[PDB]
Amino acid sequence: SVHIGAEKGQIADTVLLPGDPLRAKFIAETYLENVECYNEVRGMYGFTGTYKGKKISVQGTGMGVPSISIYVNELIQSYDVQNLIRVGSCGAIRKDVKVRDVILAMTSSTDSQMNRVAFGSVDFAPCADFELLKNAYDAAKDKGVPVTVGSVFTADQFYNDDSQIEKLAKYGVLGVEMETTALYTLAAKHGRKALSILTVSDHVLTGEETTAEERQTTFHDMIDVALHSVS
Amino acid sequence: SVHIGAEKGQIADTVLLPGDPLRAKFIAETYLENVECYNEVRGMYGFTGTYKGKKISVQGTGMGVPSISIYVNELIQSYDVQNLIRVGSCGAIRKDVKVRDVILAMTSSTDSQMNRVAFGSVDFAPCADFELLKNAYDAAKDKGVPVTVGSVFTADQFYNDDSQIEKLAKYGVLGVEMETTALYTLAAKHGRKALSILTVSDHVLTGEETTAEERQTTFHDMIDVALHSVS
Amino acid sequence: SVHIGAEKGQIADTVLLPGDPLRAKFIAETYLENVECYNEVRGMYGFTGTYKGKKISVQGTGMGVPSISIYVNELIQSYDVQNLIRVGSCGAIRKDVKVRDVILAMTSSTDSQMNRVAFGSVDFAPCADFELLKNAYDAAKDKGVPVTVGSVFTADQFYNDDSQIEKLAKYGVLGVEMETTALYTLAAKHGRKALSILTVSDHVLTGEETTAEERQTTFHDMIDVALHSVS
Amino acid sequence: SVHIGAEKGQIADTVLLPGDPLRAKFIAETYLENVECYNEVRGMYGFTGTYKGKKISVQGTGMGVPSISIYVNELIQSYDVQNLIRVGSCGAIRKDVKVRDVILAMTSSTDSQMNRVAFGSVDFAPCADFELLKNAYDAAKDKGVPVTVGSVFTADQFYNDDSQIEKLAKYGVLGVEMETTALYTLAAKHGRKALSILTVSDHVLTGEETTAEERQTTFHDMIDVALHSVS
Amino acid sequence: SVHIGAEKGQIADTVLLPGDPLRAKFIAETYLENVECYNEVRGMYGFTGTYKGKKISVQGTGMGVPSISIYVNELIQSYDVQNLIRVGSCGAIRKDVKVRDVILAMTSSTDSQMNRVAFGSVDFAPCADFELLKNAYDAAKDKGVPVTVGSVFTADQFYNDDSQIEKLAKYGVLGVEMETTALYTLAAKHGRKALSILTVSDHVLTGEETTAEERQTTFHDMIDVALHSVS
Amino acid sequence: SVHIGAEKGQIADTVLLPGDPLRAKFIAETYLENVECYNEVRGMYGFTGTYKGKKISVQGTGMGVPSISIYVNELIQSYDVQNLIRVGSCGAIRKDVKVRDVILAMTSSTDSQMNRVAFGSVDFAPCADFELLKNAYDAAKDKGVPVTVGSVFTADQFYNDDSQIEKLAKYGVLGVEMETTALYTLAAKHGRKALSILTVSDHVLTGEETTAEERQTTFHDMIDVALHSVS
Ligand code: HPA
Ligand code: HPA
Ligand code: HPA
Ligand code: HPA
Ligand code: HPA
Ligand code: HPA
Ligand SMILES: [Cl-]
Ligand SMILES: [Cl-]
Ligand SMILES: [Cl-]
Ligand SMILES: [Cl-]
Ligand SMILES: [Cl-]
Ligand SMILES: [Cl-]
Ligand SMILES: [Cl-]
Ligand SMILES: [Cl-]
Ligand SMILES: [Cl-]
Ligand SMILES: [Cl-]
Ligand SMILES: [Cl-]
Ligand SMILES: [Cl-]
Ligand SMILES: [Cl-]
Ligand SMILES: [Cl-]
Ligand SMILES: [Cl-]
Ligand SMILES: [Cl-]
Ligand SMILES: [Cl-]
Ligand SMILES: [Cl-]
Repeated sequence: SVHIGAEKGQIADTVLLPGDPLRAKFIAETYLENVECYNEVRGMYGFTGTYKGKKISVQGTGMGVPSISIYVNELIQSYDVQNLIRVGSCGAIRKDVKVRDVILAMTSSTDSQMNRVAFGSVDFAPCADFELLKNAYDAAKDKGVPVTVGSVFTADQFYNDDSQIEKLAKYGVLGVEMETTALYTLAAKHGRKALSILTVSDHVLTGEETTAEERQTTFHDMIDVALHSVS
Repeated sequence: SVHIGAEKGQIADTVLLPGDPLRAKFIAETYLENVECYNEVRGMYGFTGTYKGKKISVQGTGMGVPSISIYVNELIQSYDVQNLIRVGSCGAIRKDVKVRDVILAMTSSTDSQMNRVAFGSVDFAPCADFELLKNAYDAAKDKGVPVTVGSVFTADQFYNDDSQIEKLAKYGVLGVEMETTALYTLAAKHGRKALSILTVSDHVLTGEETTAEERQTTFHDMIDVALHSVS
Repeated sequence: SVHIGAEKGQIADTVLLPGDPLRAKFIAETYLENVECYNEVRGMYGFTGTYKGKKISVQGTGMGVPSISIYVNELIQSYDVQNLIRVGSCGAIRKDVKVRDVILAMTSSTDSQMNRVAFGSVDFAPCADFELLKNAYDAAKDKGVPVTVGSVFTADQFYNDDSQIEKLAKYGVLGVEMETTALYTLAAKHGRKALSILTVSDHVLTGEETTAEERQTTFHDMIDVALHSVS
Repeated sequence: SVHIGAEKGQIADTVLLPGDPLRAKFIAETYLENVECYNEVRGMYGFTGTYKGKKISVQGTGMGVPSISIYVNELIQSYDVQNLIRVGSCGAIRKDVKVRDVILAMTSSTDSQMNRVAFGSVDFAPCADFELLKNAYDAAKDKGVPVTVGSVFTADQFYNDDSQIEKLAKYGVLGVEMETTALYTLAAKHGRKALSILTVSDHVLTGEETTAEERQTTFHDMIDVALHSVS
Repeated sequence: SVHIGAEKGQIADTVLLPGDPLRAKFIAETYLENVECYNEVRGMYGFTGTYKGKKISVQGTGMGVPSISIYVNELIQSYDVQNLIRVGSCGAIRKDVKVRDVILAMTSSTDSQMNRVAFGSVDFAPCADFELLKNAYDAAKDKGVPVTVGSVFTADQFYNDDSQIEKLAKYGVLGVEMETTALYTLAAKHGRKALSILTVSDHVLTGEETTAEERQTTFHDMIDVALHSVS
Repeated sequence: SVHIGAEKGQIADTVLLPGDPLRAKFIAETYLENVECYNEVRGMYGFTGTYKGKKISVQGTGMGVPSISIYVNELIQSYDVQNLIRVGSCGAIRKDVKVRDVILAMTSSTDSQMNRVAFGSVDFAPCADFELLKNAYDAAKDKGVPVTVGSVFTADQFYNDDSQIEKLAKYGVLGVEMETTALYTLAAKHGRKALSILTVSDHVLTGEETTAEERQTTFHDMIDVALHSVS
């Protein structure tokens, strides 16, 4: 593919998708055995290794619909990837969304025009693969990892003067990130399975930051859920 | 409320929501003990009775976003209803959606303008209550009822010259109905729990009709899931 | 048709269209001779009888664009109906619209997406059949029934947090209902004649309700205009 | 006003509004007594004279929503004009619209964004003043002038590569012009009375032109209706 | 063409485009030798003469996207015009835009729907011909004419209750007029060269008017730039 | 700032903005003296060094409106950056755009919803800083670097099933990239100066690729123009 420098078979059937390529490196080195880096193009690293003797890949996506759309499209179309699991963070937009909660996104709202480009007057509601979601849910429940299932907002503007997150929160939306709508829409359009698993990095509306310790803990829980759901 | 002639306490915390008021009558009389009809306004019947000694109501909604929106808003705001379960049918738009499958909607797409009216440039993705969905899922799995979890399309025009169901099917959408987006959006906006459970009445694209026997069978499975999930 | 259980010839060339199927029953029994009920599907009753020896039908439509669209499409396409006259009520949105006024809608505005679905960037302005409107107008004038001719708003949300009726009233719009845009657009698309005749059930902005006596009186005037215009 | 060089009282309560300022001159000189030109700014002539001893003004508007909007706004706001009657032509878009027919517009569709600018998700349907329309209708009928009442399309692009007039014609729309939506919307927003009366200059879809004789004849009928309706 | 009464070769390769046809007359008579009026249709005058022995035409456009679109389309398609230079005025919307500044528009924003009609979900950004712009820029700089290069707003409503000029000014937009988007889009679509050169007639937000002397001076500078850039 | 790990004064007044952080490293090391890396967050490298004794920074932006928007907003708001020069590539969409041409973007079209989010019914046309553009233009002309000035398309979807680049090319648009609209809109909103300078990496419509040698050559020309314009 244009943006990924891998050879055939170098990428696994299951790919984890952090936004930050340095977090892709961290995940692969920390969690997987026998790791190879299959991509260095643009420094958007991708790695493959094994978890309990099963091949797992980890590919950074960058930030925003347009950047993840590139990687997801190439993974699916050039590398025949079957399962695509974003592992990332979001800003919580409700008080009931706790800093320790691991979020499994059933769907996502968005201000990206990517679906109105395709559908015009239709509001397309992207949808997580239920089999992936349920496995992740079971995995959290089994260990007692606090988990919340609901929807998120996929934003184009991290700094948005016209943000509607107040209203989104009142409609039940849990948090704001910049990737999910693209991942869920593209995977579904190609008959692949996708899921986004998210930690909470702060509460956007109260400005209240999560501590470095809290983040390390939730990150490990997210990765454990991602992996465990998958073996 | 304006459209429902009930007194306080006459409607249960849990309401099943068929589109057809005559199917509301059928459900209440067939499945519940000690049934009272609490509403006859516009002939949109609503009933309350018990299932295993727990109060359950059944309220017809009519067809279309605008009609269900009336009933859902009044149930929530005037009767403090907590759990709202549409039990209805849809036209399947994919071959892999089988006539015996009971559909649990995680979300719904729509050509209704109801959310663009509220959100403008935002695509709002409605979201089922996961607790209700998982209970329904468990209930089906427990008995071996075939069940499929994914998304549906909420249509304004049953006869639509500009239908995009071809494209919707390619994006993974399972079927087309006329209520879900409204139910999920309104329940969520008011902090209530909603779920839509759907049988398949035909395949819209092949014109192939489900038999009367097939429909009777799936209808009973839907109601059993609706109830069982709830006790 | 899918939603109407009639046989050919059972429905007249001229059909009155109340929203409430129980009001369809009331109209047919009260005004017409030799009445037969040709439809009981979903309890959305339809009747045919005679008025001065001329066949007239009366078909409930339900509430909302999507519900009337079903009945209108089936009446036109399966039953070759020629004249379609909604007889209903609306909430007045101006002080100069009096509680006794019978409204004849020349056109209707809407927040339904049904026409943007068909036309995209075009604002489609639906249009009453002038021959039907003028006959109704003449009929009112002949008896001294107060009558106002202008436009209405066809709303998707009876309970609308984002209502623009304040601004609509300033642009001259008389009142808000939930059917007209669909009736006028569908009839015109198929070369049939349509008209909506409306009473005033309240003033939405002042909350001021019309009395039961006032409503009985205006209802009879509406029906008299509907009929008289037609014989 | 900014664009009209008249003094107070120089413009009548009733103004005829041709698009072409040279046709304004023709109308005033040909039909009215004791004519004064009250405006020469931009050569968009405006005249006042009498018809049967009643003051009538005639003001050119130019072509397009934006140009008529200027003149209509200034006439209403600076000159307290009460009745505004466009007298113009249109391209017929249906075969049943005959070259001799004088069109009275009940409403107009448009691809101008002027109402979406004000109303967003609402389709605003402009509405002729029924009193003006009925007088014009009566006036034609009295003399046997062929007259058709229905809707027109207000176009921004005389040369439109993306024209939807085919579809508009199927929905019953009679013809295409470039002014009506603005006139009807602005007059209504300010509590004034407006009407558009139109001749047919050609059939857009067949390219078939009306003869110079046909045009002279229809023009005189239009003006006669405009005037007669008004005295 | 339909709206221009000229014969072939009567219009030059280069046409100046004032909005006001009386200003077209003024420009031609004041600046050019051996002038002929080639168009009197609708009193939208067009003239051709010579400037330093080179043929130059001057064509009024009227006000608004729809009116200039007519003239520009006919000039290009029927008269094979190569260079199209609007010479007009605008209302400044920023304090830093001085009354003596001559504006060269690189692009224009708009509330016209003309490009959404063609492109739907795409924001089309029109673009001046850089060769024309640079020549005009050089011409001003050579003589010391104060000149500002940036963008303008093409408005449909001179009187706009929903104006966003406050926000437009904060994004750097210099002023508001009613023609540029159309000129730049149409010229580009047909492979011709266009440029808009504008004087400042007032500051819209402070209501502060430019004096008649200031306007005479800037007008002459605009015309000098238009001409000089061209010889 | 959240995404950039620099201290105050570490970033220059002038920042070059390649999409690829590895190209930021290449540029800084190859062209500048006394280079320090001020940012390693997410591996989106930023460097500062000197060019002819003047401080210049080079900051990778990532791909897509949302990713560059992050970096541009933080550069402006936290580091008081004055001049922002994207140096990147695009896919040419016209035959007349040659592989050796260096493109200076006056404006950009887009399918991003970022401006409709802010402006609704307004098409916002972003605008390059003319002073930056003219300096870059002069710099190319001085050395004989082939240079083309016009507009580009800022795309959200590198792989777009609904691409309108065919039509965009006919309207004169030169090429497609994924950043410019954001850079130009954000810089302008904050009173900073921006310009995008682009090489051609291929012709999207013919699939014809530029050679590695051609790309090395054009890249050096782009950087030379970027720098020279600036000293
Ligand atoms: O406000 C934000 N916008 C987008 N993504 C985010 N992730 C955390 N906060 C945000
Ligand atoms: O085509 C349809 N449209 C809406 N609802 C439906 N339910 C079954 N078929 C349909
Ligand atoms: O507010 C309303 N909305 C829609 N229809 C109505 N009919 C009376 N009031 C209303
Ligand atoms: O095609 C046209 N467009 C707009 N107005 C018209 N008037 C006659 N023909 C037309
Ligand atoms: O406010 C205005 N709108 C449009 N054009 C203008 N030219 C000067 N002022 C204006
Ligand atoms: O097709 C493309 N899309 C976006 N950016 C690009 N840069 C080169 N080609 C492309
Ligand atoms: Cl494996
Ligand atoms: Cl992330
Ligand atoms: Cl946001
Ligand atoms: Cl109970
Ligand atoms: Cl149903
Ligand atoms: Cl549909
Ligand atoms: Cl009969
Ligand atoms: Cl009704
Ligand atoms: Cl409303
Ligand atoms: Cl008088
Ligand atoms: Cl006209
Ligand atoms: Cl058109
Ligand atoms: Cl010459
Ligand atoms: Cl002008
Ligand atoms: Cl404006
Ligand atoms: Cl320095
Ligand atoms: Cl790049
Ligand atoms: Cl594209």
